[PDB]
Amino acid sequence: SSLLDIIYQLRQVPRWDGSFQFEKEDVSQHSFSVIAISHILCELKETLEGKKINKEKLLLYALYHDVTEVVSTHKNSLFDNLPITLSDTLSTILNNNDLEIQEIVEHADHVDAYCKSCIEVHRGNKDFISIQRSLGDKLDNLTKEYPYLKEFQNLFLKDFPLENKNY
Amino acid sequence: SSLLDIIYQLRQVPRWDGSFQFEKEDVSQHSFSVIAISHILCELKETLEGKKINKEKLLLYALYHDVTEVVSTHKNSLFDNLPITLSDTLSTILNNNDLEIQEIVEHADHVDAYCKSCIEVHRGNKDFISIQRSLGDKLDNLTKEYPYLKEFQNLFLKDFPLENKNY
Ligand SMILES: [Mg+2]
Ligand SMILES: [Mg+2]
Repeated sequence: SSLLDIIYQLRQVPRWDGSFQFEKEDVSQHSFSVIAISHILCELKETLEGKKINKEKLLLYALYHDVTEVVSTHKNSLFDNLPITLSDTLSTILNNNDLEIQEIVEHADHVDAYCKSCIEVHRGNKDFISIQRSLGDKLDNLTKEYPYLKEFQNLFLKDFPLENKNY
Repeated sequence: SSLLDIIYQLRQVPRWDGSFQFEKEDVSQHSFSVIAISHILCELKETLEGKKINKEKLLLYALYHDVTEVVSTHKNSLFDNLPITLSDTLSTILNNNDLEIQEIVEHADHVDAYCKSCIEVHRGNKDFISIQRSLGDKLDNLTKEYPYLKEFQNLFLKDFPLENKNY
């Protein structure tokens, strides 16, 4: 199985190609943030909409949401010699039809892109100012239709990144 | 809350300090791999030991297993303005007493360190040969006591990284 190789190969897939970055990020760093953001968004959505979401399937889907970018950058070798318990879980993630999980991860993906733009602008990267504005405007519109995104915005995105890191 | 800031700040925490690396890895890349390895190990352990493990708590624990390294490198600002649903989940991860989850993540942590050594040696880094041998010897001993680690070894660690990436 090439599954473990693909997990580490994601470090070789860059993002934001064509734009100058003070910090070049890869898909593994991006997917790490999307997992964490997906879980936070899901907890907020659970309380606001009065529900419980299966966070196992959500976190696993966010974990592999850009796994196809090892081929197409930014499916038969995965299951080779793979046991039935791993192939079933991998098939459920790869052939997901849970629209709510897809929506949360898509929102988390947009939040991460906006966070990346905030960090670059914070570093002094004027080339990301227009990217931050477009991603921020689209995010503001999403907060009008998804209350859990507005809650996330009020909790973290009002001062990001932190002025003084007092942990 | 500094939670989101800390998630991205983990990119600034290096690993393997004092050793030459062809690819300097950070804690976010490392934690991404540990999450994926923890889930794979858990599925194998479930089938071999005849059980079901709560993968939500496992994945979340692996997600934040090195979150304390934003201060100590390689707790009151986290809960500031944090809602009760997020503080409870964060407290459960930070104050975990599930010994099985801790053991799986500790094993996944050792597997990732060995995988990193394999990649560096594969790149041609002779300085990681002795590290790979020590990590490999300790892993071989663990396979004698934990059958799910031996299964993982047979599935992925016999040819890692892949000679020819045929995806
Ligand atoms: Mg993505
Ligand atoms: Mg670790």
